[PDB]
Amino acid sequence: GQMRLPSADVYRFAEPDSEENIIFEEGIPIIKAGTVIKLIERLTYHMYADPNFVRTFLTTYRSFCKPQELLSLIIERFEIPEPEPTEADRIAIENGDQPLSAELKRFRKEYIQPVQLRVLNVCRHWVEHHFYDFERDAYLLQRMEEFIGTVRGKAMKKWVESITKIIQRKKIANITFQSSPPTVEWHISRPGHIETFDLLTLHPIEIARQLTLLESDLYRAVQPSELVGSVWTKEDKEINSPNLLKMIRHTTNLTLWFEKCIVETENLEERVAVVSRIIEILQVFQELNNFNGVLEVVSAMNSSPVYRLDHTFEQIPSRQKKILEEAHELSEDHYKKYLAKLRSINPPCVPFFGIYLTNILKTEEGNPEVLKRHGKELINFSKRRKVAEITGEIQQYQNQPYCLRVESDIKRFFENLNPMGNSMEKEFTDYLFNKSLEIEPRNPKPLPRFPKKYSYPLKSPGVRPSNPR
Amino acid sequence: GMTEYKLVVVGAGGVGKSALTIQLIQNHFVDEYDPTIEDSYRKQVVIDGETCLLDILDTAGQEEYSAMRDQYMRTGEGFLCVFAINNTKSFEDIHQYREQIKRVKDSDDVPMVLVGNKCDLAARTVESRQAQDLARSYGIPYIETSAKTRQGVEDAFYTLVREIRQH
Amino acid sequence: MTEYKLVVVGAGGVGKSALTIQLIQNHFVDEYDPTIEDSYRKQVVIDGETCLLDILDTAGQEEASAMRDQYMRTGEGFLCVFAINNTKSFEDIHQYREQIKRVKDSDDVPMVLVGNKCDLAARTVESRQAQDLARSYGIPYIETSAKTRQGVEDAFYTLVREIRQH
Ligand SMILES: Nc1nc2c(ncn2[C@@H]2O[C@H](COP(=O)(O)OP(=O)(O)NP(=O)(O)O)[C@@H](O)[C@H]2O)c(=O)[nH]1
Ligand SMILES: Cc1nc([N+](=O)[O-])cn1Cc1ccc(F)cc1
Ligand SMILES: [Mg+2]
Ligand code: NA
Repeated sequence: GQMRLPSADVYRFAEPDSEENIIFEEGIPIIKAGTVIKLIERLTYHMYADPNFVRTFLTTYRSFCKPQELLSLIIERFEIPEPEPTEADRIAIENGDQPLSAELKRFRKEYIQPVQLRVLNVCRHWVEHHFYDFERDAYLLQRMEEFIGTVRGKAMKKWVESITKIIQRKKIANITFQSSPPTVEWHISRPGHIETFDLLTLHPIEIARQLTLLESDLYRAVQPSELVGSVWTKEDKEINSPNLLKMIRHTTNLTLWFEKCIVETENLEERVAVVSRIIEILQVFQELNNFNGVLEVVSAMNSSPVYRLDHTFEQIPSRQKKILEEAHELSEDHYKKYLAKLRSINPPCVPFFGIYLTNILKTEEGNPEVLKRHGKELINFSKRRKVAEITGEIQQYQNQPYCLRVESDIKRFFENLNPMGNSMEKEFTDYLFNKSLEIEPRNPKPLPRFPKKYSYPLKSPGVRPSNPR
Repeated sequence: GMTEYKLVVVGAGGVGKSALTIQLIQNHFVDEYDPTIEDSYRKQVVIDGETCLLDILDTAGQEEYSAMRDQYMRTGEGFLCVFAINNTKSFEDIHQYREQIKRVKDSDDVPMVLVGNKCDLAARTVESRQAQDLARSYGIPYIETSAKTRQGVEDAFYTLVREIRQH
Repeated sequence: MTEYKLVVVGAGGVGKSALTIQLIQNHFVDEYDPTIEDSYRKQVVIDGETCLLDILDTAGQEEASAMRDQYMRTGEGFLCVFAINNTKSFEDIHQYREQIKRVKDSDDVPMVLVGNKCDLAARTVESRQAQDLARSYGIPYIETSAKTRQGVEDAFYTLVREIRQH
């Protein structure tokens, strides 16, 4: 038969499952809703491990339980009472013999040790992957150190000593490939001559590579703490979502730089060379699976200042028109083709983050925090699972590094790009649109001619890589 | 077959804008939502006896991607310009959203509606008369909606479709 | 995208976690932090087909030895890892093989035998002895180094191919 459990009066996690405290979805069960006590019981269940549940819970629990209260509850979970001797044990002891303690030994082996180990696994995952709770609350960290540091008994000893060391390392806190990265490519600008760096003087292959390294690093830096609770949309967004906002602001700045390069090139022939070069950069972004970069270019080409430049579009070579149109089609029909392409490529890649943000926000806004059942309020855990499915997808694409060499000067050039200067957004985007009207006036105004502005050759070196010995 | 209307929701972030489309598209009577499922933003409706399909673009959460606004807006035939009735800044933003729509669509007469959204019980700071006056100065309808009771939600979208039909 | 459930098993300290983290992050973990249970996901194209690997990294320490049935039920294929400088870990392989067969009630479970730490000169398990064992199981034998990446993709992606053909 099943093991007997402690009395629910001395140990709260032995209360029987009922529809008043846990609801399952329709081969381990999937929880739709439950009390916090039942969620923690299943987080640390004696019959099975649920590593996905541990990640989901630790990512999302702050919407229904404070960090200090979570720690209290898992310590309470850990402290399991042992059963009293059975009748057979009593009779053995009364005869001066050693009891078999069969039921006690089974309860230790099949209930206490698995539950206690799974509590420690929650602690380990909490410290390793969600350490911000402890960075923001020093007293929470003291309580965790004290709890782990006072666990006795040899069954847990290896993990207790390990978790103690992991905590200490996290308080004071390398990539291998088998292939070499390709050689850095140079065009008109030569190494070390940062003062000449520009859209047409750097090699378009190397522009796309260095922007991909930059955008990959920005993508990889975003933690779930910047996302759960929709905090990047709220008044404290600069405090709670700084890496996300840095990533978005880079994307916005690059798009505006592309627009500025285009509309400040008043000579039509030169402006065609500028647009063609940006489409070549887009082609390398596609080859690198840098979808953020792809959409940075597409957004610039569909901006109001650029979209209306019919005379420029007419002279773009047909093969480059097709590259741009295929990239644009990724976003059509609510990103249908983008989503399919992301799920088909071989990483590394740089996803477009905006879709994730909209889906997290709408999941949080469109589902209730609690479900009311039999007069009780149960935590709606299905809602939290949906959010954690999105953060898990984000994290899956954060693992794979690009096998590309950093060029520190080109990296710095793009880090310091500031197309808006000191201007405010409206002032700057009105400036870009007025430049568009200047260089290609609205019909029936005649098309003017403008002098050339570039003194170096406009011919592209192309986007096929070279390989000397 | 039936006409499809491509509608675009625009407005300040962080003040409950997404509740408008969620409440429309939702199973009205089950408070639940999965935005990831294909066609969680398409709804067949009957407006003035004529069946049509609404395709709604709501990029709520992407407000910081400001250089993508033009591309998103150009997909639309009609626009809901949404502010929160307890956030004066979101109301003051409306003028620039409307100007941007007109530029993107290259038209001085783009179908649009002004929507004042009640997203919580915090004190209202934009009175309905202020919003009615702004809407009249633009020549567009004004609809107020609740983010919690679904009041006004159908009216906002149906009024916009009527603006498209009567353009 | 087909999903594949891989499970990495073997004695404590043989490098199950280091192998998994090398595959997932291209990073070699120098620390020896004993695992309780960890899970990872990886999208990867194998033989032209995109799939999603769910990788369960399990506990090798003997104190966790009563908690294995639950993860063996869910796994579709198993990497059976020993370290080529630890004879005891090689002798432990047959216990994992027999438990997997019992739990899944099957003589035909996708598996790969992995001899890890092949960057180390001081080998105590000869390749021939491991290869003989693998042949008796009907499975391939792949020597790996989580430190250098030698053999790491080969081991995991060979297991995927065996699940695919199962
Ligand atoms: N030289 C070398 N050391 C390795 C290799 N793989 C793992 N190690 C080292 O061996 C130790 C144990 O590695 P680890 O991955 O934690 O082993 P494990 O099998 O996951 N242990 P457990 O079963 O307790 O979770 C670590 O110090 C790690 O750096 C390898 O291929 N080469
Ligand atoms: C016509 C067009 N198709 C797309 N598109 O995304 O497919 C964008 N554009 C606008 C445009 C692009 C380049 C240019 F030089 C002038 C205008
Ligand atoms: Mg391990
Ligand atoms: Na206000």
